[PDB]
Amino acid sequence: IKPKVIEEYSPSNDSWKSLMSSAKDTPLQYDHMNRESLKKYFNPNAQLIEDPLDKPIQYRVCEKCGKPLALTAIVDHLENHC
Amino acid sequence: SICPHIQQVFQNEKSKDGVLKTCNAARYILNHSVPKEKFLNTMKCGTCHEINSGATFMCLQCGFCGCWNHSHFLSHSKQIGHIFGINSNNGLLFCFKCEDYIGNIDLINDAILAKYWDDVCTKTMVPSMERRDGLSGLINMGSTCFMSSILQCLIHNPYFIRHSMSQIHSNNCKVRSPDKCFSCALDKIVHELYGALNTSTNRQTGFIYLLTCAWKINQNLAGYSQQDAHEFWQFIINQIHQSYVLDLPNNNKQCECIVHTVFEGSLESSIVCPGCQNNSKTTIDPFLDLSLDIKDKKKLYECLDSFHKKEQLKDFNYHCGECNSTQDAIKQLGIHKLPSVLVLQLKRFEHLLNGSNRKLDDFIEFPTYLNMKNYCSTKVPDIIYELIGIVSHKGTVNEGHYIAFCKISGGQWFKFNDSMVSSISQEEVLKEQAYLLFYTIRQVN
Amino acid sequence: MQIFVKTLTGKTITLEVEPSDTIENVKAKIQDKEGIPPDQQRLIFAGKQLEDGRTLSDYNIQKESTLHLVLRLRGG
Amino acid sequence: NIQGITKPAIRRLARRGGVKRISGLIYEETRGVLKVFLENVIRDAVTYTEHAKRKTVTAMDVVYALKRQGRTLYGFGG
Amino acid sequence: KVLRDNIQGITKPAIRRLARRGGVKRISGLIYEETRGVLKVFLENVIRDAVTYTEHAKRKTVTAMDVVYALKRQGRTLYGFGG
Amino acid sequence: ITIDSISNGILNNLLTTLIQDIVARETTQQQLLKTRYPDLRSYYFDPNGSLDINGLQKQQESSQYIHCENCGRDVSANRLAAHLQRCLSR
Amino acid sequence: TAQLKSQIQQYLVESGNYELISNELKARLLQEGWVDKVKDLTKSEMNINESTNFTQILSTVEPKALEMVSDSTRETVLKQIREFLEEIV
Amino acid sequence: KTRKESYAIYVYKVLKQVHPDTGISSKAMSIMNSFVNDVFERIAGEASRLAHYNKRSTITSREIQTAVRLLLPGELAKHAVSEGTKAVTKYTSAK
Amino acid sequence: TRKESYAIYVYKVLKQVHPDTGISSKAMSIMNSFVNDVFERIAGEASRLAHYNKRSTITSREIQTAVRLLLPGELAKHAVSEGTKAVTKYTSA
Amino acid sequence: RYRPGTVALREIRRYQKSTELLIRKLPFQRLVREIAQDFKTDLRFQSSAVMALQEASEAYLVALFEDTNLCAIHAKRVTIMPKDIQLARRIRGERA
Amino acid sequence: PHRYRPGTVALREIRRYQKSTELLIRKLPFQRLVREIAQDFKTDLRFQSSAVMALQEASEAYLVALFEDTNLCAIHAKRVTIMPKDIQLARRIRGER
Amino acid sequence: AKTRSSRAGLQFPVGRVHRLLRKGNYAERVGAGAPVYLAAVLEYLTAEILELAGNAARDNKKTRIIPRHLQLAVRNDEELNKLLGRVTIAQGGVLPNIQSVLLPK
Amino acid sequence: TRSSRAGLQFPVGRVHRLLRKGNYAERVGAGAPVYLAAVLEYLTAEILELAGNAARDNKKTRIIPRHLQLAVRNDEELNKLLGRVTIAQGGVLPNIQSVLLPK
DNA sequence: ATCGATGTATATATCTGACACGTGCCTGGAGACTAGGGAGTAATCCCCTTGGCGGTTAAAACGCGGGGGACAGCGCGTACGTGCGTTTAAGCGGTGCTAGAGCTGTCTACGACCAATTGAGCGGCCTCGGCACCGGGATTCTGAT
DNA sequence: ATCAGAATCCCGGTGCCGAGGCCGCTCAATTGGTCGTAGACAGCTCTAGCACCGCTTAAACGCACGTACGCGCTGTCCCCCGCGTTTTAACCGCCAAGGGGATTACTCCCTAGTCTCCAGGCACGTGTCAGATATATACATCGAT
Ligand SMILES: [Zn+2]
Ligand SMILES: [Zn+2]
Ligand SMILES: [Zn+2]
Ligand SMILES: [Zn+2]
Ligand SMILES: [Zn+2]
Ligand SMILES: [Zn+2]
Ligand SMILES: [Zn+2]
Ligand SMILES: [Zn+2]
Repeated sequence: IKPKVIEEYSPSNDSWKSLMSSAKDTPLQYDHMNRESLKKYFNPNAQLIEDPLDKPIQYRVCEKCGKPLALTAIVDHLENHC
Repeated sequence: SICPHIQQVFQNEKSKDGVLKTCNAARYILNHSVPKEKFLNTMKCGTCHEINSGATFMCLQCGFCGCWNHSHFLSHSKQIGHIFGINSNNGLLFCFKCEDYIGNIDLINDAILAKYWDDVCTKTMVPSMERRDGLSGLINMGSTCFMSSILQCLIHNPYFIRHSMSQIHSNNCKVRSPDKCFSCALDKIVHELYGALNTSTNRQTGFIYLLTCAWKINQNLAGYSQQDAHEFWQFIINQIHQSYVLDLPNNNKQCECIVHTVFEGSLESSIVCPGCQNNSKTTIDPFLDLSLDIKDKKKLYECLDSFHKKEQLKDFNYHCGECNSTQDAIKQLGIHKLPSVLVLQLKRFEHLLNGSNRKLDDFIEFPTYLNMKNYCSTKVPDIIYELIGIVSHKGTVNEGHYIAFCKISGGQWFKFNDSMVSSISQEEVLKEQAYLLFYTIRQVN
Repeated sequence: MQIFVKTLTGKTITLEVEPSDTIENVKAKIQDKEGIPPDQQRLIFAGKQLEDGRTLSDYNIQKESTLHLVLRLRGG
Repeated sequence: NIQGITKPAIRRLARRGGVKRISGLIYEETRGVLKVFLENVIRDAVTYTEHAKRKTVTAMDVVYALKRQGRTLYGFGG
Repeated sequence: KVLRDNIQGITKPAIRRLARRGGVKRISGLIYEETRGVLKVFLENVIRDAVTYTEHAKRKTVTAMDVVYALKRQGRTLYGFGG
Repeated sequence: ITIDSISNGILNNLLTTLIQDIVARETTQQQLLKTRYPDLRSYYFDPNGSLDINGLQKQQESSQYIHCENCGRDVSANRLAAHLQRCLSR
Repeated sequence: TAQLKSQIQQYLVESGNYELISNELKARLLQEGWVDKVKDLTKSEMNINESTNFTQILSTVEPKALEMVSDSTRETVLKQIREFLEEIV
Repeated sequence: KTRKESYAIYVYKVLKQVHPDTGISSKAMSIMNSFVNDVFERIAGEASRLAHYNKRSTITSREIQTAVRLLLPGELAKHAVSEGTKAVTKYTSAK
Repeated sequence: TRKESYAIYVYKVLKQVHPDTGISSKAMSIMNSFVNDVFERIAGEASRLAHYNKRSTITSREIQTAVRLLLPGELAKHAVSEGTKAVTKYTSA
Repeated sequence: RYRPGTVALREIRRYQKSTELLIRKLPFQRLVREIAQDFKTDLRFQSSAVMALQEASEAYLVALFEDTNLCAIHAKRVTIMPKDIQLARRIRGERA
Repeated sequence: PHRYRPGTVALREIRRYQKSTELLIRKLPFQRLVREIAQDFKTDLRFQSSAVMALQEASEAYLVALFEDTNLCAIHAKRVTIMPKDIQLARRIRGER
Repeated sequence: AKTRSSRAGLQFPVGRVHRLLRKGNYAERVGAGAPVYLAAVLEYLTAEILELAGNAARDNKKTRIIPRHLQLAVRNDEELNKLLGRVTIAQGGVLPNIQSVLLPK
Repeated sequence: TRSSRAGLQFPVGRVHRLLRKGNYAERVGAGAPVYLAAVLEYLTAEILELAGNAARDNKKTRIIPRHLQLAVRNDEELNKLLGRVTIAQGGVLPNIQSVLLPK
């Protein structure tokens, strides 16, 4: 082996909880979507959903209005919109 | 049966709140992790430190990670007793003593709303069996065969579903009238197909309001006469942009509506003069769709290559400054920015000398996956699309019928007729005369 | 100024247009070179169909633009 | 005979048309007009019946006679 | 080339002579507009009929037989042009 | 040691990772289907193409009738486009 | 030694080659519908086995999916990673 | 007994399609039958006259369309032509 | 090409009636159009009568009743007399 | 006692609201038979034929009365005259 | 100087125009009006002179009949001068709308 | 006599009338006495019209017949006027009719 | 049958037979009877709609000839088409001139 | 009444272009014989039409009177009739030619005819409820004060 | 402005017969198949519709001046309308009676068809005088005296 990898590149005791501070400042990261190609060939305000056809539509139905509500919009509709 | 090991920990409140708090943080880490440290911290084993040696599971209580191929994380449960591991590839929970994932508990699947979990079980409900996909036809009230086909692809459009189910328009609309705004009428249709009207003439009331609204702006597109389907597409998507600027609280070229943020692209034109090859003045023109000719062609790549094929201007007055001579430059169209969903229109019509027109009934080959690396303006990586919608027309240039073909989650295709909804194989739709195509973003390398 | 219009066969043409002109002017310019009646001609620019009675300067159409000439396909 | 169309019938027919005041010779005028019209229509019907090689005038004969004169009437099996 | 203002081609003395042929002795000054309107309506009707007959014939020239048929259908049969 | 031996292990590491990714997502989706819907049945597939997803033929038109909300009249399906051109223009 | 395979994987992500080899692997398989064929296999497994056991299904599909990877997809990626390993060895 | 034809069933079906809770008498039925027969014979005569003027022994849909356009006023003829074209489309879709 | 008319017959009739009177081309076309119109009217009347009587053929009786219904009293009577005389002269030969 | 003109308008309204036949059937049938006796003797007649004849005659008379009323109104008068009927029949083209 | 009384020249022109049979309306303006009216239904049309002459003859005959009916109505109205209401009544009685 | 027109003693072509009746799609079968009857009726009508036209032309001291003579002849008779009440003749003109009320005293 | 193939109610076979036996031409096209049946169906549907409206305006369930006469005379295009057509038991429109009205 | 003048009817030379007549050739009309299906005729049934009788009742007929409507007669001032100067658009003689009307050779795909059949369309019955009839009260005009 | 007096609409109740559904019925539209030609298509030929100009000229336009009648107003005579009283035959319901319209089966004869052959009528060309055109002359007729 060549020591060039050891010079400047360089069971453990680290934990996955140590990356909590670093996870609170980086934007949404995708699996097979490169971020460099986004600003290079796509629009900055373009909505992106990775593999939308993998699972069916996850939603719930209200009891009073019966509106199909997204998971993130459940609490907002029940307060001042139901 | 339900996993009894995860049911035993459910008996305690603080223990159940503790495991539900860490998975929401664990899933928040995987969504905001750099790919470099992702393999070194979330996909690196603790015993052999092999990268992606099977399913790498992160520990629930500590920072140990073990591989699947050598039972390194399984030994962590056989020695310490941690049988609940989260796979860094999908974020699911696996049980070792049950040898199976936990995919029958909506609590862990909706752990992001665990703080209000007591309310969702009372005021909300799960969708029904027959209305879990919204598969329902639209009764043809006349010559509306072209209208119902355009709405069918928008019903199963994942970008339109997320925008409609989020209640963005309803919470920001000023008039909130279904018989006046197009967005308010579309929300009634998705509520009639995906939900249930409180409390067979069923699942068809919301479609009537769309005819009433369209009659107030343009009575010609009210379905009473046979019209073009592509003209109806650009008509309805423009009114959604007009209703968004109306709901604004108070200058910018690019809009923030659901159409401008999804289907809006930009073209690039170059006029290459053969004098010094320093041309030209770049002009960027946005677009929403692409019209491609199919004359003397058989594949989808052949029609797209002709669009990117260079052409020489023969009726263009030109005066260059590089070579300083009147020359016939070369015109070339390039793609500057690609939209998330690419729609392609095929000109299945030709012009004759006597003024009449003829429909092009030549079959055009098209694959389920389309690579767009050979049509970029400014090497390039691999960019792949996926076909999700096919609109087929059968008839003449002034008389025919429209039948749409759309695919839903799971890779299952369907035949979307006026009042006949039925399944169909994947190889059958690849042989029909496709008039409109729908390609969404899948993967960028 | 001069702009570009894509025909049905994929070939592009050039027409001398002024910003103060309306769409009724270019509908005649395409006719004297092709003979296609203007009622069947559909002019699409930036995904928006050009309406009658409006100039090109209102649609933010600039110099050396590219238009799209397509026809109708009725059904029902 | 021709006096079957009395004064009150003509007065009612004029009231239906909107006439407010009637003269004294209008009765004889409408009598003559109706006589001429009935003569023409009956001549047409009799010609049709004689060509039909029958002795009884039917409703179809009157319908054809009215259609010939540009007076097509609906409601009699025409 | 588009035509315009040809409706005024029917001058006052033309309508005057047309009324003299019919036996009119005294004419008012408000008859010309009504005559022009009636003539325009009649011409529009007969021209629509003739254009329809010509379009059904898949031709681009209006002959005399089409005008004769259009006049015959409107109860205005005219002799002196064959058919 | 050889070069080709280690490359096979590297490829085998990425192969099992993507294989285990696909099957893990399919087993959980099916697990939720039968749990939430114990009487769930698949859509009917017609090899001839004469039945819908429920195994029924296309109903005749206009055998059905729609109740209008503007005038309260029970107008047929095919005549609905002609009715809306006169009730709404009042 | 056991630390040999760790160093090659350590430098591979540091040099940035580890992400691209994963991108081209998913690219060629998705362009030929290989992901679709393996998804047809798993849904058929639940029909014959009538079980949702992960280890029971994975013991069947994982050895089976190995041979359906065509030699055209294999010979290209191995040829490309040899250009990447010999950069340091 | 003579098996004569009529149009009561079709007129009643159309009436029930456009007005479910509405009856009709026999006099109105006879009037509608006579009107239908008159329109039919008028359109047939116009088609025959056009066929004889054009020296053609075939009656296609173009002759019928031109006849209904000539016989009916503008908007009514346009609506009838649209209905006829829709019916022809529905007939040519299947077989 | 060829084109049929009734110019020579009307000319012969005029010479048998007025042997010293000419005729212009416009009057000839007017007479031709009049004869064609009368022929069409009589043929249509005969067809309507045959369809009303449910007959597949047309005899002299249909033409007789048609000219009776079309022409006024004296004219129709004279035409019927002339037609009967012509039919008798043709049958005797 | 009512003033002249009110009963006339009342009868006009009552006869415009009604649709029955203002002429009795037996004298009309007798007149029709007497007229038809001249053309041919020993002729039978159906009831529907007489009804259609009466309907057509009443419609024609109503139309002629309406035209006469219009002519008399244009003539700056209120009472109809036989000259109005003559002018109406002349303009209609029926009269020679 | 000599001066005729009103009404003599009118009767003289009436007799002159009732004796002759020539076309009172000239060719070019009527032809241009017919072409302008026909331009609205379909553009790029050609017409024969015989059709234009037949249309002119028919229009002149119709106008002569209308003027005769208007004169009859004006005479019945105890007047001599014709008015637009006379033409309106003539078209109402004729059944023209 | 070889021609059917000479056997009946007429001037109009019986064969042409028979061919026009058989080709005019008026009926299925055609009789034998109908063409002779129609030819005789047409001959009588044309003879009457030509008599009136010759009288009108002799009243004007002219050798030939103009459409004005035909117009005068049709407008002078009553039966022909009633038969051709809706027929317009080109270059025919109007009748020399002047009302009595318009004439001066 | 054939009427179901076009989605109509009028019989196509009877119309085709009437066109064959009508002696209007030598041969009859295939698309002409469907077009004629569609036109006739639209016409009778319009007439029946107007008659039902006129009957609902008078609070009745069965259509009388008076309703038909009123519906025909109230329309402009139908009045222009059926100008020379009379209806038995039809009646006249309730029209009163302005000059005949009192002070 | 008489006189002037003004457009109108009529005689006469004459030039010409539309009308009358000779000629050739082609195809639709004339001769002759046959099959076969529509039509005239003998016979029979019944129901659809015609004729007569009893009553009673709304419509028809005749007379009073009267007031509003039809009609004769005068004022007038404005819109139409008539004539003359101005010119402007209408009308005749050719000018070039090309897009569209018209005739011809060629292939075929759409329409007519035919055998079986069966089910959608037609004749007969039947009950009822939407409609016809009637009595009573409230409602809405209308004329004299 | 007010109010007594008829006219008329609406409500409630009672009664009835035509229509929508029904059952049995049967015959013409439907299906599969074949053979035939009117019509779509492409190609070539020719011809008159149209812009063009140039020149000539009668009719359209505007302006002055005069006049007579459509309308308004007044007044003056009279004749249909409203109402009351007397007459009457239309209609209703019923009962006789017959003969002409509708239906079925028989024969039979005439005409659509096919093959063959010829001259009547078509365009084409050419000669020719009836009437339009222009000039001059006699005159019926209309306005002011
Ligand atoms: Zn809610
Ligand atoms: Zn642990
Ligand atoms: Zn490991
Ligand atoms: Zn377990
Ligand atoms: Zn809204
Ligand atoms: Zn926008
Ligand atoms: Zn250069
Ligand atoms: Zn409504």
